[PDB]
Amino acid sequence: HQTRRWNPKMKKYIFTERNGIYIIDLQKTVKKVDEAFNFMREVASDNGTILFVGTKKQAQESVRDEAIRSGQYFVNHRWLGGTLTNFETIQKRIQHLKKIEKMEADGTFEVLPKKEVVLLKKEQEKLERFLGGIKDMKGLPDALFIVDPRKERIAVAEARKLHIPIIGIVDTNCDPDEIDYVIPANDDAIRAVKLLTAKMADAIIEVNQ
RNA sequence: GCAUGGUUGUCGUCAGCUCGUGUCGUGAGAUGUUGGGUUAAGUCCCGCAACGAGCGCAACCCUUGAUUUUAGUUGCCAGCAU
Ligand SMILES: [Mg+2]
Ligand SMILES: [Mg+2]
Ligand SMILES: [Mg+2]
Ligand SMILES: [Mg+2]
Ligand SMILES: [Mg+2]
Ligand SMILES: [Mg+2]
Ligand SMILES: [Mg+2]
Ligand SMILES: [Mg+2]
Repeated sequence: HQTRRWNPKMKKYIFTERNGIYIIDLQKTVKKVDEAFNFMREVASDNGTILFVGTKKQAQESVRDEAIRSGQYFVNHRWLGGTLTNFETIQKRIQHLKKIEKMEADGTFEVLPKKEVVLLKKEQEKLERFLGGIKDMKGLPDALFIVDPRKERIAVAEARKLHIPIIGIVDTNCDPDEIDYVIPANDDAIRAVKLLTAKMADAIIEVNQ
């Protein structure tokens, strides 16, 4: 971002300074994204999965579209804590979701009273909003993808405690050590996030097809 | 009855009391149960390192307040006589 709120642990990746903000060197970025494409290719063809975490709005739409295109698993709304550690409780909740959806779609669509609208629809809508792509996550994600690491501390902490690789774009205002494998990019403009996430999904598809 | 098994005034019908899996602390512990609204209420919504849950609050309960069907003596009298 600006030259005030920045992390000195990323002075390697800054290059000169325009009037107002820092300027990121691009050659390091192209080397990093080539390496990231290679690693995503190495990891995708394993009958596993790759998780997408859309913290900010740009990330929201971008990761939703890219995951749907690639058929992967993603989280889009607020990341409720404990998905990668309380996975028992999360899977209980998603089993609840599947059962209620099945019964509402098949059985009767009318239990007994006029009490479906008051709670039994609003809570289902809210839970479907929060969970989203977890309804298909069979096991444990192999490599998270985060747009803004400093705006998603809970997810990176939960992944690092379970010790699974992390890939993500680190702006100048983040510490590039919590994420084990980094690409320096601006996570504030909708254009760049789309390009990077689409490249990651394309690499996954090309390797795993 | 201060060695124990089976109960009556008041705050006051006042809204509180906690567990599981998780995280944060060396530890006692904390979070959830804090914040902004809102309610008669921890009743509910949104954010939120937390996701659910049990006793409570609520509903199921009684009576009262309207109407339909079923049923007419000891109840009632409209049409009838008396
Ligand atoms: Mg940024
Ligand atoms: Mg004693
Ligand atoms: Mg007593
Ligand atoms: Mg008394
Ligand atoms: Mg008192
Ligand atoms: Mg500890
Ligand atoms: Mg309390
Ligand atoms: Mg409150």
